Parts: sequence; structure tokens; C-alpha cells
Amino acid sequence: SFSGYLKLTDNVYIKNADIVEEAKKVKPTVVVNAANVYLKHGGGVAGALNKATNNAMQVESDDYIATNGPLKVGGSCVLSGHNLAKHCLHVVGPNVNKGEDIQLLKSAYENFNQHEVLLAPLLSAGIFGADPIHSLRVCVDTVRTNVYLAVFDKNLYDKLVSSF
Ligand SMILES: Cc1ccc(S(=O)(=O)Nc2ccccc2F)cc1C(=O)Nc1cnc2[nH]ncc2c1
Repeated sequence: SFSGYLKLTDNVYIKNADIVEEAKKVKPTVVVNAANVYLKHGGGVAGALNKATNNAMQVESDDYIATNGPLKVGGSCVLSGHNLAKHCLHVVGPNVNKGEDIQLLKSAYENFNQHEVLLAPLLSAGIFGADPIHSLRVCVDTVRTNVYLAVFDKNLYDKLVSSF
């Protein structure tokens, strides 16, 4: 099971960890990817998860997009978790660097409520450009299922806990 997490609320937990290493250790039922609408896993959490699957996540994702077209900002799809998890929930939070609406962050977190427990990153944080303190607030006020947040950056983890 999950270990070494700090409890923030009844259902939200947080740890300073690399989500790839956490997924390889725990083999959760669901790992969340910080996806874009095209499922092009180039950088950030998506690039790191895809590299850990030896590009199998990108080959499956390209077939999904060829069949279904792009996701919506704030939407998600469930695909294989490959060697990392049973499933990967690809969730698209708004990318502030591309000018997307930050109000869509709550819609993005609502996708997590379809799964009893998830290993996840903070949506729209990092290279997506939003304030991670805001992302954690929307996560706690939106997600009702059990979420284990992995924050890679130690300095950001300490700021997120100390300002919670
Ligand atoms: C800058 C940074 C570096 C590294 C990490 S990470 O390694 O924890 N995660 C991570 C890295 C890449 C892709 C996606 C990820 F989630 C996060 C951040 C972060 O979000 N900081 C931060 C702090 N205050 C801010 N205010 N407004 C914006 C803003 C951003």
C-alpha cells in the first residue's frame, strides 16, 4: 500500500516523491497522468510516465486519438497503466501557458471521483503554469475519493504543506 504520506484531509494525502518511482513501487489501481488533449506525452509528468513505459503509453495513446479524436480541456480517458498501474487516468487540466481557462481545473479534478483511490500529481501545476497552492485547494475542495498526491519538487512540497 501507500506509505510515508502526510494526511491533509479525510481523503487527501501528500508526499514529496517522483510519481514514476511511486507507481513502480505501489503498482496502484490508478495512476493519473497530467495529459494534454492530444495525449502527446512529451514532458513533465506525462513525458516521465511515458518514458517509464518504454513509449508503450504513447503508442496506445496515438491509437486512442486516431479512433476518438482529442479530449476536452477538463476531460479524461482511462487507458492501460502498462508496467506502472492497472490503469492510467489521463486527465487534462487547463494549461495557463497556452491561455486556457483556470476555472476548468475544478472540472478536471471531478474526473478523480469516478475512482475509489488514485495516485496523482497536482493538476495544471509544473509546466502547465498554474499556481500549485491553488491546484491543491481545488483538489481538496473537489475530490471526494482517496487521492495520494506525489509532488516531485521538495521545496514546493514544503511550501504546499506549510501554507495548507
Ligand atoms: C516550478 C515547479 C518546479 C517543479 C515542480 S514538480 O517537479 O513538483 N512537478 C511538475 C513539474 C513539471 C510538470 C508538472 C509537474 F507537476 C513544480 C513546480 C511548480 O508548480 N511550482 C510553482 C510554484 N509557485 C508558482 N506560482 N505560480 C506558478 C508556480 C509554480
